[PDB]
Amino acid sequence: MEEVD
Amino acid sequence: GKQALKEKELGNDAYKKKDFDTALKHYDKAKELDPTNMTYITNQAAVYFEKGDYNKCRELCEKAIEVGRENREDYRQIAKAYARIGNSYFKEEKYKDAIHFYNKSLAEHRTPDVLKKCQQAEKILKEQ
Ligand code: NI
Repeated sequence: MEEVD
Repeated sequence: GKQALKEKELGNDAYKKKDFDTALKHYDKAKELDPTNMTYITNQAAVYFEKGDYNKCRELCEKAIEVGRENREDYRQIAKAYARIGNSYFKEEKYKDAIHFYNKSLAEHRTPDVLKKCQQAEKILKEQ
């Protein structure tokens, strides 16, 4: 999955 | 600023379990509290990306970059926003656009993962 910050 | 980070983290935890509605609602509260932070916006972009709504993801990334250019110290997060736009084009097999945005990303901040993704897209396009 896309990375969240 | 404390509460906003707490809201963001509850959103991140939800996002990872694929609970996207919960994630968006907490990111919304974080944005309401800290409107100059482009990270909550790029995080919402990730949620739409994972829901398959690539267009909305890109709209949010553009929005995040707008906000980020205001605060001239977010070059790394801007690079991330450009990379996410690139990834959304990659998912849709629109490789020229994917490569183009990876280049915008790399110019702001070079990262090994984006370079690798770009090389992959370049290989696929060149063969085509
Ligand atoms: Ni909640």
